[PDB]
Amino acid sequence: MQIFVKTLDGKTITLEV
Repeated sequence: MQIFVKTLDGKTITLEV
């Protein structure tokens, strides 16, 4: 399973299990 998350500060990283 693949699920993406983004922040208003300036960061990009994938959430995987």
